[PDB]
Amino acid sequence: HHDGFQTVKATIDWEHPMFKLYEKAKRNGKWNPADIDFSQDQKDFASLTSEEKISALPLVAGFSAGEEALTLDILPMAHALARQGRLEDVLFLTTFMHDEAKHVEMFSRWQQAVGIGQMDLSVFHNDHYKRIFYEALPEAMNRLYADDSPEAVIRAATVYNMIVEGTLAESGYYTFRQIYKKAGLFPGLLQGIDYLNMDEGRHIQFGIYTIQRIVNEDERYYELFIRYMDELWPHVIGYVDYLTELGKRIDYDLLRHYVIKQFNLRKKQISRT
Amino acid sequence: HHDGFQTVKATIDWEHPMFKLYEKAKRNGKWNPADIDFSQDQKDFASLTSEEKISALPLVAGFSAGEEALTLDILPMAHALARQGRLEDVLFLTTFMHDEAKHVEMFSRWQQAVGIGQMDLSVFHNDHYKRIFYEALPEAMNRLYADDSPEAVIRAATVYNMIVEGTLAESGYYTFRQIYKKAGLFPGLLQGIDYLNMDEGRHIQFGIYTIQRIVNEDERYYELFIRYMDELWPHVIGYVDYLTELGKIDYDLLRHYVIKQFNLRKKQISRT
Ligand SMILES: CCCCCCCCCCCC(=O)O
Ligand SMILES: CCCCCCCCCCCC(=O)O
Ligand SMILES: [Fe+2]
Ligand SMILES: [Fe+2]
Ligand SMILES: [Fe+2]
Ligand SMILES: [Fe+2]
Ligand SMILES: [Mn+2]
Ligand SMILES: [Mn+2]
Repeated sequence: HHDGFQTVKATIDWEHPMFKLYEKAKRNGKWNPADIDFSQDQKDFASLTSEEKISALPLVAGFSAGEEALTLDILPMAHALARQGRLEDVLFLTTFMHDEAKHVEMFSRWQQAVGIGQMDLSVFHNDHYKRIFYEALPEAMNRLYADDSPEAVIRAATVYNMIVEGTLAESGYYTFRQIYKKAGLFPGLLQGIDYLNMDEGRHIQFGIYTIQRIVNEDERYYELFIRYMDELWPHVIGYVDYLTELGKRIDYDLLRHYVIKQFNLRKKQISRT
Repeated sequence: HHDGFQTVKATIDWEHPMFKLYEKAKRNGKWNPADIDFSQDQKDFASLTSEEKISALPLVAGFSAGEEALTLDILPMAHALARQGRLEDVLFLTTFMHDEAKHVEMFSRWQQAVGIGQMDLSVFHNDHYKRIFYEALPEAMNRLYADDSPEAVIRAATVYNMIVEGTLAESGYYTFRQIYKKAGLFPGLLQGIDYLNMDEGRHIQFGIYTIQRIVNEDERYYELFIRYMDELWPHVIGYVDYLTELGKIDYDLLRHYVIKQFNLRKKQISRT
């Protein structure tokens, strides 16, 4: 039941940082996956040999499931914040959810255009990927439906925004650029990564804001954050190591360093105070 | 746990009705309430006498809370359809939810701009309004977290889309355009309501699709639908009586429009 409603008793808190992020989202989130021209990606992918074709599919496999997972699995967080009456957070999170929807859309349109929609790409999800995306992500998020304690929220934001988005996805978009922008391939996909990467800059700020406002209330949660971050690293690097051993069948060692740098960069964006 | 992912094993169902609605929402849902100029609404409202001022507030009280409730209360529908694997529905529902947020945002900006933001407008929610918006809507939606049965999804769509949106809000925005476009008042608010009314045309199609695809399985659900509508009617009309009495403009035109809207919704679902 609703006790009452903030916009009948008062107003939106116009100064709230998440309301300010919501405003920037509507401003900067107008791109439409449907408007991306994929006709050259179609040609590029066709003129690839069968061996140069496989090279692209693992990254794509991780993005398409990842974004679909991201779209489904933000709903518990939106629910938990709404129940706590953090209305500006909810407003913003509508833009987050609809961004992820566009992310899933873009990757699927790409698959359709280049002619692999009928192909099952689950075979490039190794155990470590499954542990993050099939299991640890929805488990941490669905927890919020019955346990919205600071500890559960910090863990949801850590898995979702700091590890999946902030470490894995940031690194894979960097990687996709590294490899394909230089080879001059898949411009429609690269336009779409570009849009996606701008969206995700907002998503991470919500994750930082959420972890930090929980840390601010009790510095003991800073150690929970660092700990959960470290608990997921083995699967982060286990997914990375698997992708490397596939591509090795392109400086993998400067991609591996970027994943590590991203991981440590996220850590340093939360302070104990 | 995720069993797998549709866009790794296959693709989006590009021909699904809710994906087509999703595609349309993106095309047609670009408005930003931050861009509406409310400077004249401020002046108009200040030009009103104290008695004229309070004549506007109950309808605004109904709208602001209603859009707030609607933003919060679609989330369980998103979850339950997501849990059933209806990805294209979920994609659409992201545009539905972001629309409602813009709707709440608009009315709050209007209250801020005309200088009534500090004023608690709950006083204009009577017992019938509270029955619907504080209680029945959130009960119906939250049910879906533990009971996604046909009966539960029908009852959620019936209350959310068919009564709240399709009967009460449709009639309210009709009511407001009629009174204030004729008075030449609140041009920024009226512009936001035009935008809102376009959004909401997509929303009602999702609710029609949802209720009819379930009814299509079993015509026992058509009778469930009709009953859930009639169950809510005494509160719809009780709130309409409350506002008309407050006001006391052709009140009987407006009141008959609500009944029209309610019958209209009934007739958008067919037994087969
Ligand atoms: C050695 C490869 C380095 C790149 C690692 C990033 C892999 C992550 C793929 C994207 C997963 C996702 O967020 O959807
Ligand atoms: C004077 C006749 C009243 C017409 C119905 C007005 C109902 C207004 C409340 C709408 C709230 C909402 O569903 O967002
Ligand atoms: Fe994201
Ligand atoms: Fe391993
Ligand atoms: Fe709506
Ligand atoms: Fe009554
Ligand atoms: Mn994304
Ligand atoms: Mn609305």
